[PDB]
Amino acid sequence: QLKTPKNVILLISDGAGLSQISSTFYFKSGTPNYTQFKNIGLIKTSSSREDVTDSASGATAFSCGIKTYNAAIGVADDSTAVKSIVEIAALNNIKTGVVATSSITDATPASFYAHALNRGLEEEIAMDMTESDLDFFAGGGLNYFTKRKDKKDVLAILKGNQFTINTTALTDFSSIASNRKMGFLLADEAMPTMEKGRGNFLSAATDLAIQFLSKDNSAFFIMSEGSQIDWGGHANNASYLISEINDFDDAIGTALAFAKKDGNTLVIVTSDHETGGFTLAAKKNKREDGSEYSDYTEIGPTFSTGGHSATLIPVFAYGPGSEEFIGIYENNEIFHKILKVTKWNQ
Amino acid sequence: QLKTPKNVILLISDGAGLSQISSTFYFKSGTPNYTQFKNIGLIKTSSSREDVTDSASGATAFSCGIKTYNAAIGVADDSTAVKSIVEIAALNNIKTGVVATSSITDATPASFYAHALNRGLEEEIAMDMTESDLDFFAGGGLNYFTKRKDKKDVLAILKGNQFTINTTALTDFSSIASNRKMGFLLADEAMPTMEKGRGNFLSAATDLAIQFLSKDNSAFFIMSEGSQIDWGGHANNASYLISEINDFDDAIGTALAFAKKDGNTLVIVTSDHETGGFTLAAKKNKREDGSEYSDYTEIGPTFSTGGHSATLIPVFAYGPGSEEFIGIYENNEIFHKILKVTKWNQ
Ligand SMILES: [Mg+2]
Ligand SMILES: [Mg+2]
Ligand SMILES: [Mg+2]
Ligand SMILES: [Mg+2]
Ligand SMILES: [Zn+2]
Ligand SMILES: [Zn+2]
Ligand SMILES: [Zn+2]
Ligand SMILES: [Zn+2]
Repeated sequence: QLKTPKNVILLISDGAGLSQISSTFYFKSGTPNYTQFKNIGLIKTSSSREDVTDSASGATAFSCGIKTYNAAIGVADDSTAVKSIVEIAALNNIKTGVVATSSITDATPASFYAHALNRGLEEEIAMDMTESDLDFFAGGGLNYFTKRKDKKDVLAILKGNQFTINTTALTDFSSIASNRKMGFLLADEAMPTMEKGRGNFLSAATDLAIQFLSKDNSAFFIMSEGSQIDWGGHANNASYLISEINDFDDAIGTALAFAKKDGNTLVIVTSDHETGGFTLAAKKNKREDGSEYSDYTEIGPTFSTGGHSATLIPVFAYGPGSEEFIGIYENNEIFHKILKVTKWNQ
Repeated sequence: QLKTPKNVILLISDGAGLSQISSTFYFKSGTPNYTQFKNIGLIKTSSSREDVTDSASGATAFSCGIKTYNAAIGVADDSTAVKSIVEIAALNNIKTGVVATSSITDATPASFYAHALNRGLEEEIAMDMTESDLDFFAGGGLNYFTKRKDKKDVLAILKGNQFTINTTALTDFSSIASNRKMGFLLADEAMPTMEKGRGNFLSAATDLAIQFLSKDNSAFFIMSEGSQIDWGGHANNASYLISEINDFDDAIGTALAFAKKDGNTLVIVTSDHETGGFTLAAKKNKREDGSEYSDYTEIGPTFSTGGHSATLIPVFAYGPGSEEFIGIYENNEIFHKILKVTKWNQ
């Protein structure tokens, strides 16, 4: 008989396997917020058609609770729309939010508010935002709203659906407190990398979402994504990968700090899949004649692929109901477990 | 307040990171015994001097509860001998056993019964067995006992210490039930690979250990090692690694079946470190005008290093006190957690 969380925060590190997570224990100043977690599980990430998942089916597993085909956005294997956790939350009087460091129309955020046959339909996904139940969002992707191939001004449609939109910068809570809904579109495409000075966007936007969505003692659901960990993996770029997941761990600390103060909030941290075969290998030293040998004293990150991989992925959970997330299970059970512990009407 | 296990079985898969574990979910017929576990933790594996651990310091962390230098066997970072869980168990009237698919003198088993300044001293390690409290062992390494630089016959010495020794084959339990202590040395060096027909030695020997040590209602501690998973990794040989870890998972099943019936047995499964950067990457195909592309429908295992890596490592625990093993901690705490739940004293 587990406790029942009022609020849920789901943080997704795109492309972070256990090796990526491990880098925070070696390449971050201070202890990782990961260490606050006790309840840990493992998910199997394959899609309905492919051993190696993409981000679209991976996120749809979490958001909708079904295995589906790579590239699907909130649709089942037969392409029909399926009810998402955000749509359920709305029907249970729960305020909802989505934060991302990619475009807001990218596969991960999109799976939580849109229904599209293919993740590539990003202008369609943007239009879907205007019909969604979301109360808050923050990310990049201004292009998909204001510079579209179909020349439509979707920004105007957003605002005509009760969204207050800021395209300049994240503000503080008091700035937005009296708005019905709030949207931040802070880049034309993806947000800047950490190495290009994105700073504490992910944490700040998550903290802002929490304050905005908990107005009037309301319960809330938030999904925040460390989107660019995946891109570091694809590029086989260690410093990129490392700086992005270090930022994600900061966001974890933000969520957990709120949850510990609040006492009624479940925080779930997981990834959609691993990418790059990132490995914390021994540093390579080079001698005069003999060239290369391994030095176990230090780490030199290596990669083995430019794409995703099918390893099981760690799930971390803190707060009321967090015990439900231990053991080993299919990725789509994340959805069913959130539904189970919150006791929301399906 | 968790429960107190009477018996402990510690199964060590040498060199198995979560990616290696994940292979059983794709390359083994039927569901992996890993799925029986609910309580899961993670360990950091660095040694006292090295970010990337070797098998000797990694295992000594488990057996003796301290961080020590790579190559150390049952000694602290300052080289002083430290009491092992086997020695502590003996003091508490617990029966003990060690099983491995490597030579029984290899770093992992050695760390549970010997104290040596360097893991390479395997003839010294074999002699250390004679002054040990071990009641049961099974593995390769006959050469270290009978073809030595000092030309001593160590089997004779063991027999004087109440050991019955078998160098022919694993036998039925009825063949050893009345022996005071039992040792099986079934190969000159390492046991054959699974690919070369080792068969169910690891599961069979663990079952034999259990039945033998639990004679007369004595409590027991057993360490059984899937030794050759690591060697598959070093060689970057996917079929080798996979077949060895599938065998290990069978041994997990053997242990769990016993523990579930017994009800007073804690089973802990973990690894000393990862090796080879093993990755369940997408299958690679070639065109013939810019060859390589990915097919996400299938897995093509890959590696990025010939050595170990420093990723955190999953810990699985089942039985009384299993909840003590969740969260994230240093590898050497495995020792302290075992002592905590068993209440085995010093
Ligand atoms: Mg993503
Ligand atoms: Mg770089
Ligand atoms: Mg070993
Ligand atoms: Mg092979
Ligand atoms: Zn992804
Ligand atoms: Zn990707
Ligand atoms: Zn090892
Ligand atoms: Zn090794």
